[PDB]
Amino acid sequence: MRECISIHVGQAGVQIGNACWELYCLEHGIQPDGQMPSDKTIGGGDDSFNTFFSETGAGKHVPRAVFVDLEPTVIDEVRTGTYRQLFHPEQLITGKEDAANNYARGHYTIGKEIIDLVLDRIRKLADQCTGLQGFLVFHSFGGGTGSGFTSLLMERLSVDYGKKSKLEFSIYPAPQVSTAVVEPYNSILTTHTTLEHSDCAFMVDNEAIYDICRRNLDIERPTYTNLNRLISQIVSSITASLRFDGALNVDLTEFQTNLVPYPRIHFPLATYAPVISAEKAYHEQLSVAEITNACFEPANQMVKCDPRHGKYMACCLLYRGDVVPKDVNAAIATIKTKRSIQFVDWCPTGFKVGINYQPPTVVPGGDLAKVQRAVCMLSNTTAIAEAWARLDHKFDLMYAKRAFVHWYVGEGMEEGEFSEAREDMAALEKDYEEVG
Amino acid sequence: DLGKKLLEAARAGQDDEVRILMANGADVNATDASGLTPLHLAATYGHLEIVEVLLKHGADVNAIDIMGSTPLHLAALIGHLEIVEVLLKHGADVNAVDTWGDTPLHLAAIMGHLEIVEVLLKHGADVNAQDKFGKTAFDISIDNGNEDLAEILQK
Amino acid sequence: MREIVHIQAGQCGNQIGAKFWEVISDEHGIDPTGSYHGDSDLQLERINVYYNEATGNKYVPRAILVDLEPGTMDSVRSGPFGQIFRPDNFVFGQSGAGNNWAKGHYTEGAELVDSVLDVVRKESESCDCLQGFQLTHSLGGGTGSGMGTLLISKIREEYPDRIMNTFSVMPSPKVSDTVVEPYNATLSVHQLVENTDETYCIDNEALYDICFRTLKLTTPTYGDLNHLVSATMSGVTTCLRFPGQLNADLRKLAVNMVPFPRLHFFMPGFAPLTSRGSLTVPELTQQMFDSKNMMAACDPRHGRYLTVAAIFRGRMSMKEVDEQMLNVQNKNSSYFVEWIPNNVKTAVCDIPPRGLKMSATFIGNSTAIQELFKRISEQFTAMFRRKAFLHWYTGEGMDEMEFTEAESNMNDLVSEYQQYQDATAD
Ligand SMILES: Nc1nc2c(ncn2[C@@H]2O[C@H](COP(=O)(O)OP(=O)(O)OP(=O)(O)O)[C@@H](O)[C@H]2O)c(=O)[nH]1
Ligand SMILES: Nc1nc2c(ncn2[C@@H]2O[C@H](COP(=O)(O)OP(=O)(O)OP(=O)(O)O)[C@@H](O)[C@H]2O)c(=O)[nH]1
Ligand SMILES: COc1ccc(/N=N/c2cc(OC)c(OC)c(OC)c2)cc1O
Ligand SMILES: [Ca+2]
Ligand SMILES: [Mg+2]
Ligand SMILES: [Mg+2]
Repeated sequence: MRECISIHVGQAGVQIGNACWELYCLEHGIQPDGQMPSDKTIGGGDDSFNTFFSETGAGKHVPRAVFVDLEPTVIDEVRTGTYRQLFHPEQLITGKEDAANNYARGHYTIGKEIIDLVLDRIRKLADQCTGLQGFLVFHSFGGGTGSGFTSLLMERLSVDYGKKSKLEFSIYPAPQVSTAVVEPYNSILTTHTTLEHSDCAFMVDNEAIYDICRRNLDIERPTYTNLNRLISQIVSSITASLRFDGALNVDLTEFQTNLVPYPRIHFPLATYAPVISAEKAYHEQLSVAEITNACFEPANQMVKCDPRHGKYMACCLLYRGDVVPKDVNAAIATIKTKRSIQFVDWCPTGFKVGINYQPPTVVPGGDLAKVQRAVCMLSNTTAIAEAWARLDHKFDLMYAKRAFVHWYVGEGMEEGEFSEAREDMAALEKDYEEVG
Repeated sequence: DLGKKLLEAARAGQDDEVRILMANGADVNATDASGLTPLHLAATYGHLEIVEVLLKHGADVNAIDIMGSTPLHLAALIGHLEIVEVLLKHGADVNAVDTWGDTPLHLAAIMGHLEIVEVLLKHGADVNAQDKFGKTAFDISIDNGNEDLAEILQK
Repeated sequence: MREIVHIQAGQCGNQIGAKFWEVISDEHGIDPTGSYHGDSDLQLERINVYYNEATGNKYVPRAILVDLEPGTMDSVRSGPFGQIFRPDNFVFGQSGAGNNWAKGHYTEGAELVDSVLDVVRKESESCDCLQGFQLTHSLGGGTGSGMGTLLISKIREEYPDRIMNTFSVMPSPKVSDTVVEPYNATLSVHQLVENTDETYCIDNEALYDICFRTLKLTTPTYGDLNHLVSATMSGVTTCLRFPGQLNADLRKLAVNMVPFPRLHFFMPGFAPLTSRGSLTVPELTQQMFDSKNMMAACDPRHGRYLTVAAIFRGRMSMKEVDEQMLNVQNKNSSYFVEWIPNNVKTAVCDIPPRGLKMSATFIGNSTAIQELFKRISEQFTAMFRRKAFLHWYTGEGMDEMEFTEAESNMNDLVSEYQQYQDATAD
């Protein structure tokens, strides 16, 4: 058992973190006060759930997690919510004034007032670990805290924890539910400065999640609560291998080995199926072949892009529930007889398979129906460069006029940092083109 | 030099002092360094009684300063309706043009003195007079979206 | 980002300022004595933004009242909410400014500026996390214009990291036919371009035009004009005062609305327009973007919107608002710049204002505001070319070059708006 520390930064990282830890508690049988009646060893242990939960001498199971925000409103909802007793009170850190949707404020001026405290609190959690493997960092691209503070934090973690892995869950902006006009700027600045410090990053496109809520769940105008419950389902599917027994992606290093062929193209695409509305409680149960075919349909992706336009470098299928391995083998065999699934010539055309035989858990109050089998596909495809081009174009339209740039320069940032960031993105776009 | 003291009295509105200076030979048509006369000053500062007194004692109602401003241009700019009427009754040139191509009509239109605009039009002000930029008083009303002024100019 | 320190200077500043406090106190359930008589819990959630909590659960406005004319304090005191203001917060001189910007900025006003700053310090030091400041004032007089700009500059030196926001009333000969008002407004605009983060441009020309042509009032009074001002000030401060799905503050408004530092002059709008003592979502979205509903006498169809923020108030389908707002941006596509993606932001607030079930407030940063600046510039130049009344200013220690510098800066501002109105994405 090797521990993982989760770090939740800014409103999006915090709200998604709350929804994830609620789901993890229901999956492991942990009550909101921290008690776990199925844990026979009190005061400690080396079980797979111990990667995410420490234990006190009183039998309390505490998340290995830190919540950080530059203003207190969002974290105050965690301090007074259903799971208020679950977290270490010193694990919830708040400033007084936020970054005002400005990367430079989060990174250079306001963020510097709290960075040392956050590192000292992370150190206290790291000291309790027998074999810390690394960090899971949750944040938006668009917020000033989510972009700027996360970059500053990732730079410091690389100095103090050199050999540890760092994985991100990043929220990519969408016009339908965005906060600020400058989100494309923040997104490009944080991508540039974090690239060399992150080993693997799972982007969640708010527009993709918004469309799934509208289409599959019949939600007319989805809110952050609806988006976060679906996102937490997907995040749980991705982290399940770290928290339960299994033979695939069993540690952070394995995510890099399986999904990241080269350090800069470290952005896997996640696809999830099936998403069925809770109002359809008596739905027909979809077979392994149906849910597996559903992973190759663009409508089910976590990022809007078209994998038919790109080439695959890796593909992992993570099943949960009533799934017979020979049915997976037959379903995959049928997928290989489809011309719209091309791998790069330098990678073996194989699919890696992991099966957890417990079906997914539904959260009371959620929008999802219970299902007997579900799948999360993680793939590294060159088609994700389409997401980068869309963001790069919105950056170029404003930057060509230097619109809003004065707000960043006025907060201790040089104007040349914008050009250095954009050039890094042009090279990242070329890295995908060079693979194919 | 009574002309210098007459310029000061006309600007300050000292009626008694104006009568006294005139009685002692003061030049009613004296000029300051920029060519302004006692009449220009009384019309700029709104001293109606001084304007009438000077006009009955040989003041040139159409005197121009170094910028071509007449007392009528200044009265129309500042908005002294009663002085505009007295100047017109005494022979002021309603269509006098200054160094900027402006007529009294242009200045009253710019400053929004609508009652003065009506008086000028009734006395034959030229609606086709263009300033050095080609603008008539109607062009000014259109370019600034002054519907009230534009209606008056069409009447 | 919580507390705001409000300052009101001069006659216009204090009259519109008193009306602001009366309107928002009624919305927040605050009576003229300072007690909370409301029913909704949403009224006290962000009350701290404008009010200080005091003994016996008494809510006192974080307001400073300034004027060189002592008679203004009495008119304020004689008002309904005149006793709610803190007696220590009234700073009043002996002689007014007589519409002389130089008296407000360099002589009478400069003697009284340290006294006001003492009160600002006392109010600021009692704030847990001060956002910034809001000033109400006219630009045509001498105190709100000359002294107001001096106060903005001195506050700026002491609190350079806080936001400075003004509600500045632009002069018009339709309401006040005083020929020195273009001088005072031009000298003030020169200061506002450099020293404020955001300015709401409230134009007496548009206020008069709305009363006369739309409300059919033949002889509009200050009370009729100020009714439009208070509805606008209530509308644009909605999200600072009520929770909503956004945690708005003055700095987030500035970062998202101001793409170029000098272009921080907003054109506010309001729908429906009503007179004193006297609707669907598609109609509200329509009226909101109409020239007749703008508080600045500019046709937005003569320029381009760089950024827009809209606030809808009342009970309505949030999906319908998204649909109508999407529709207006498609059919009026040539009136928005193409190089600032997603430049229109909407917010919905459950609590509507007094006497209305539905209301919409518009905050535009449009290149068409150059029409307001050109109107004042043409009047300034007509007076300035003849040097009319210049001695009234130079006699108070003002150099003649200060006028030339203000005129040049305003014409440069107009050229800057024209530059972005003609810019294309390609
Ligand atoms: N999916 C999801 N997106 C969110 C959530 N909260 C905010 N966002 C998105 O995150 C972006 C805004 O960043 P935030 O996380 O709110 O900002 P922040 O990190 O707190 O930064 P500042 O408030 O600027 O200091 C926008 O693109 C929002 O749509 C959430 O709970 N879920
Ligand atoms: N909308 C509106 N405009 C007003 C009001 N009071 C004055 N004004 C305008 O404000 C300008 C004059 O400014 P005032 O506020 O009267 O002057 P002040 O700031 O007190 O300055 P001094 O009297 O010169 O010391 C003119 O353009 C008036 O039309 C009011 O209550 N509402
Ligand atoms: C063009 O993009 C944007 C522009 C403005 C944005 N929001 N700004 C606010 C701030 C407010 O506080 C005063 C509001 O109260 C009046 C407010 O009411 C709706 C909005 C956010 C943006 O993404
Ligand atoms: Ca145990
Ligand atoms: Mg935030
Ligand atoms: Mg006054």
